[PDB]
Amino acid sequence: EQPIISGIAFNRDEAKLTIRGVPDTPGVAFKILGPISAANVEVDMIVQNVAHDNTTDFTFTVHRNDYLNALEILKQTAANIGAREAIGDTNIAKVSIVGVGMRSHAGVASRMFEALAKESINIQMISTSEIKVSVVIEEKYLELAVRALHTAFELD
Amino acid sequence: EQPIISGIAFNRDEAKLTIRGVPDTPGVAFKILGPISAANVEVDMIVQNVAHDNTTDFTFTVHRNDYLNALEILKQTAANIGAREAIGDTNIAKVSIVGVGMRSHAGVASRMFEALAKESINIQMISTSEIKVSVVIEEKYLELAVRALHTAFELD
Amino acid sequence: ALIVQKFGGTSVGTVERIEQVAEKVKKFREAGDDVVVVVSAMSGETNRLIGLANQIMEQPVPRELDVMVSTGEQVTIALLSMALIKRGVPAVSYTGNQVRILTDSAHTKARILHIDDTHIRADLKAGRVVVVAGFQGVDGNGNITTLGRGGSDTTGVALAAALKADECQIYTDVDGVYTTDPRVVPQARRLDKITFEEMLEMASLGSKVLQIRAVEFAGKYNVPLRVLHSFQEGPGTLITIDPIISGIAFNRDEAKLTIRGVPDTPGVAFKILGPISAANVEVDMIVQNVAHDNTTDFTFTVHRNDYLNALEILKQTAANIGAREAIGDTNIAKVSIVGVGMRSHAGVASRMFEALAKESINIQMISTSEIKVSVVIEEKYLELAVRALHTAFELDA
Amino acid sequence: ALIVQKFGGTSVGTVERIEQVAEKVKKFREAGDDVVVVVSAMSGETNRLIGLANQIMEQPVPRELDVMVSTGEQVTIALLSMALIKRGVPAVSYTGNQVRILTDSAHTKARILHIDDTHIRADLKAGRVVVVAGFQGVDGNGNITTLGRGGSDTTGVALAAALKADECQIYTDVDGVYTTDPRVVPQARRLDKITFEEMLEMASLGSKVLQIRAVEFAGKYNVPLRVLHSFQEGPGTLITIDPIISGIAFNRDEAKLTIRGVPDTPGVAFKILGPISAANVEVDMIVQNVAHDNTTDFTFTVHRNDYLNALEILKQTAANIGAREAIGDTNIAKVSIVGVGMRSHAGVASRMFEALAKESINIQMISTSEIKVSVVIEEKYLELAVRALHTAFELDA
Ligand SMILES: N[C@@H](CCCC[NH3+])C(=O)O
Ligand SMILES: N[C@@H](CCCC[NH3+])C(=O)O
Ligand SMILES: C[C@@H](O)[C@H](N)C(=O)O
Ligand SMILES: C[C@@H](O)[C@H](N)C(=O)O
Ligand SMILES: C[C@@H](O)[C@H](N)C(=O)O
Ligand SMILES: C[C@@H](O)[C@H](N)C(=O)O
Repeated sequence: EQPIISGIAFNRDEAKLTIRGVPDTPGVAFKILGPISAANVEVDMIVQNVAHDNTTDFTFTVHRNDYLNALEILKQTAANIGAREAIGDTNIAKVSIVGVGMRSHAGVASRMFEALAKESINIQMISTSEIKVSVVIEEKYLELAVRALHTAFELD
Repeated sequence: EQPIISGIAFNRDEAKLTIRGVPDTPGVAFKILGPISAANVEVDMIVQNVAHDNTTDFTFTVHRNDYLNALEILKQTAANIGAREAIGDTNIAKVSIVGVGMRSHAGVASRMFEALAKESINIQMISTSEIKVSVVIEEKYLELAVRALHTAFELD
Repeated sequence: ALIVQKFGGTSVGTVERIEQVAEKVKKFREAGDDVVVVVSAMSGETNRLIGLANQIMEQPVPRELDVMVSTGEQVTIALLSMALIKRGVPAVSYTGNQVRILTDSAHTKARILHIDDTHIRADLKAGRVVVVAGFQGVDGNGNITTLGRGGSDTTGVALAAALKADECQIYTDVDGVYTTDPRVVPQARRLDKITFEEMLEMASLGSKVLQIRAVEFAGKYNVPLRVLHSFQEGPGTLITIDPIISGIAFNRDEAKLTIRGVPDTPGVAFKILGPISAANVEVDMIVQNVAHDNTTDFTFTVHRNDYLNALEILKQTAANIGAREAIGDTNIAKVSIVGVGMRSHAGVASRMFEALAKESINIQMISTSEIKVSVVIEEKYLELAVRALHTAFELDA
Repeated sequence: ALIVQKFGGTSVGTVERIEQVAEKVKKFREAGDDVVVVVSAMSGETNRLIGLANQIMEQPVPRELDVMVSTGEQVTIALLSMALIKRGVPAVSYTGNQVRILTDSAHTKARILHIDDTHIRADLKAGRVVVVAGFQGVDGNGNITTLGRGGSDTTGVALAAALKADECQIYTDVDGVYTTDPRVVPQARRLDKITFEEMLEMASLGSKVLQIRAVEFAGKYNVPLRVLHSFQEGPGTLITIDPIISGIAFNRDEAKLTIRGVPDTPGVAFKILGPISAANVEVDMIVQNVAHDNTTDFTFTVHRNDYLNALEILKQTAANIGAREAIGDTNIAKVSIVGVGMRSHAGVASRMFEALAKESINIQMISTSEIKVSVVIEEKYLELAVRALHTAFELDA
């Protein structure tokens, strides 16, 4: 209820796409996102964690209007490159803490995860930038999550 | 009245004694003032200007009660040491500017002599100290002189 | 128009230097501009005075230290006023307390609370150049204060906000902020304009000369910031708010920590990062992808100096919460593309991944922002990735 | 009681030196004394700052010069506050503006107009030692000002007057004020007490160490003044208000001018000295005896440097007002006895003339004050006259 931030931002118009068990070799990220880009679908969030036993998972987000289109291109790519599956979700929201301060990522992110945890909001994705910490949650909890974050932090 | 000074002092209880044409040789001031001191007569002002043709004049002031005693002692000394004459005056007053500032004798004295000259007050004696300029005048003019000095100067 | 200019210690390091500063300032005034100049102490005075105090005590008294160290700028403000008046341009010097730069009570680290525009505005309308002491102010009780490092920069930006200046000019050694580090890409070129948001996302441009806090302050108050080389070789870079990508940023001082098979439940993310924060370990990147069979992986990045501390802490957490393992790697580099317009264009990330794949560079991690894509790769590829992306995005010169 | 202490540049010349003054102050404060300390800039600082300004300009801007030179004392007040705190005695530094020493606008030569006692009184009642920067204040418009030479001495006495302190202590190299110059009389003794009036009358005992203006100020406000060696070898001398003669003073740098046969009419004295004052010749002695046959002589004394200027002015006047001649002599010395109680007793002047007569010294001129007798003698006799008088009056003691 004291930490300082510029604001809390969110986006309800987002759809999640994940291709799981993709081979961890150069050129794959381009094979996944190349055809999405070729279709002119805009991409917002992209998340990839470390490979384990030579496969990794690759997730990105698109505007809700492009979900079905991106899903089918990703599903066709998933079969082409031997990935395990391609899965999609439309019932998500992206909420972010902005104006974070570069040296302080560990503090504000600790508080944000704490605030979400008090309510029982499960975090599905986490991404970071120099001035932002971003979270992906189920869409229905958005209002509770924003209210929790407004209490947890101090707006500048 | 621009110049600053501490104040204007005057003494009305004074008598002037002068011995004239006294030989300008060491020990003569002691021969003149030695017996005066012996009679226990207190002295205030002592004024002697430079000798000319091996003689000088020597003036001093005493309290009015002691004038007659001092006058006769000086008259006997004048006869003893070959001086030209000894003369006394009772109708005089001493007026002084005090708080002068050692740096400014030229300025305060110029102004004091001017204020007295604008009235027709003739200055008969002038003597100086680090912090004082002193004048002797005919007693009848004391009031006029003091008012003139007050007008011409600025006090603290 | 009104302009605020700040001159660093080197710029005002010698009388000869100050005279030069005056000559330049003369040119702006001659052009119809009202000028407010912020100056720092001449070179060595701030360190010399601090050294004088530590000479007295090991932990010198903060309140008293401020009145010592603050004097340096006061010498400087007068000389430049004299060198300006000598050159025929009217000038007035201002103490921190004279303008009234009201501040905190935190003594060697005070923050600006309020700036009075009334006295300066009168001097400017009278046609005089206002020379303000940088890095000082006073608290509500009249005690002298110092701002801390980059204090002068802060003062200049704070003066620009309170005076609603047209822009604040920071004079330094560099000609501007470049497309990437010219030491790494010799074809890097100077930028004309970038947003506050872009400049903050390319942190490594942030350095000793321009303090990050200064960029931060101007953004809050929409203060146009210009960084230029002291002698006006060029226009410098204008940082304000409004080329597919602006620039390429990188960090070689990174180490990654991953905890695997973490139970996917609320509160677990707090358990992973909470103890890291308690230890004062700086964290840069945090990445978590979607869970599978109710477990996920959690990764974050720290400076190499703190790598093993963070790793032993994480191994403890992995034991506490029942995760599969905690593992770390120090042989990584972070490479990023930043630029607005990433938001309005498709395919920017595609092109970055293709250019890395042409060079046989494997991507280990991806993290994002609206205006940024960050990649973690094996450290050996850092310069090659930076060059690959630099030609690919047509920033070469 | 409340004591004000002033330490000059040599006393605070180094950190090591500053540390000792603090020990000195500690002793007083521990004795139950509230202490206000006024300090000067560290050695060489004031001259180093001025020279830095002359570097910029031939005639450096007075208002801006004030802003630069004033900083030197500001460094010193903090160091001594820090050096006091370390020793365990609480202290707060005060800039001139903080106490609120309001002044005049004559920038390099400002005069104190008013001192606020409220904030200092509060720090003293809180039990802290207040360290004030000497030699600075601010005018009614907020401009920084410097007192001019001897400014710190002035500041300490002004604080002593405004605070109604019990006494003001001036620390310097000398042990006190002596019976006469020890160089001339090795048997000179340190004085316990003299009045302000005696001290001013002995002008040569006033060196750059103790500005005469400072003594004047203390006199107007009955501020007891003590002059001591910085290391308290002794009680010093106390100068306050209230032994046959206190001391013997002399001046070798004199020249006598006499205009003879002047008409004894009102206004002639103005005619003689008016033009001297216009030329800015400083005059010491003025002596005129009673007229005879409506003419008298008029004599005055000037510094040897002004002699030829004064003589040629006088000759012109002698011509104008019809005098017989104007003559000058540079081969003279002035010797004085000063002492209160001279007023009370008869025969003090007798004893002075006898001592000169025992030595064959011819007295050429005599001038007087209630507490002083001055004689003008041949220059060669100066030291002998001083010694003879010093023993005659039993000052060898
Ligand atoms: N849509 C991306 C551009 C690159 C994506 C390639 N599929 C962006 O705005 O970052
Ligand atoms: N009153 C002393 C001194 C007089 C000369 C100076 N006022 C005396 O009669 O000896
Ligand atoms: C995993 C995927 O990112 C692959 N490493 C690539 O380089 O495209
Ligand atoms: C995995 C971790 O992020 C968990 N889902 C949480 O909400 O804290
Ligand atoms: C005249 C008197 O002054 C004499 N010259 C003396 O020396 O005593
Ligand atoms: C001689 C001179 O002093 C003249 N008596 C005057 O009053 O000015």
